[PDB]
This record gives sequence, C-alpha cells and structure tokens, in this order.
Amino acid sequence: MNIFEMLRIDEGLRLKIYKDTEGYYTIGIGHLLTKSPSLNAAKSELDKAIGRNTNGVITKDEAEKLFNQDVDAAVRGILRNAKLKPVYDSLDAVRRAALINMVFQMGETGVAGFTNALAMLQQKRWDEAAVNLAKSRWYNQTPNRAKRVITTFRTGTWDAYK
Ligand SMILES: [Cl-]
Ligand SMILES: [Cl-]
Repeated sequence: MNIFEMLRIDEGLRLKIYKDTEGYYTIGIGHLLTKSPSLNAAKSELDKAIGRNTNGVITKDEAEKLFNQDVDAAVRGILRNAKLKPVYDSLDAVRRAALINMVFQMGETGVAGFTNALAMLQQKRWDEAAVNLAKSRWYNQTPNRAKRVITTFRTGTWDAYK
C-alpha cells in the first residue's frame, strides 16, 4: 500500500463535478474546486486547472494528474511548515503517510492546529494521540475515514486499509 493507494481509497474517483461531504464542489480524487456555491464558478475553476473547456467532465488521466499535483503539494506543504515538518521527520514511513492524508484532506493549516496530538505523535505516545485525535470535528463528521487514519497512527501498519 502507499499513499496514493491509501488516498484513492478514502477519496474515491469521480469524473464529473460532485459535492464533497461539506457540500463543496470537487472532482477526481478529492480535488476541491471551490467553496463557492456556484457551479459556474466551479466549472470555471475546473477549466482553469485542466487547461481546456471541460464542461464539468474530465478524463481519468486528467484526474490522476490533479491527484499527483495534490499529493506533491501536500508533502511540500508539510516540509515547509514549521509545525509539521519536525513531526513528519520523526515518524516512520507508514505514519508519515497518515499525516499526509490528513493534510490532503484538511490543509496544512488545519492540521498544524492539532497541537496536542502533534506533540504526542512526536513523542511516540500512540494510544494517547489517537484518543486526542478522535475528539475533533474531523472525527465526528467523517468517522470512518478518521478511524482509518487514526488506526494507522496507532499501529504503524496498513491494517485499516486491508
Ligand atoms: Cl490546480
Ligand atoms: Cl467517513
């Protein structure tokens, strides 16, 4: 398993503009287009991201291309973040994938906010961090995805995904 595979499982793949769990316009593999309620605004952002008049539909290749960019942006965002970087650097391979998933999902800023869980992860107190991570809006809104990520941090294995 790897990060791409993991995120592909959590986000799925849709080739036509859809609304995410928060009601925002998204396409592909969890690629958020806009938080605006306007579908045209969405279509406009899609066209701009893809580089052609799409009419709200993209191909599989196009989808994977946005995905590759997005995973790369997430990693680079972590590495650039003063709060995240040290955490990421301290972790094993599996658990770094967990941190990336969270950033992919909520953004660097959102994640940098789990101060306490961050300190706990860095200190390798697995069970404590999981308990803290679960007390969050994130967990209450997308409990199954959150539980998968949380288990990965707890265990250091891909079991939640097999
Ligand atoms: Cl983009
Ligand atoms: Cl969920």
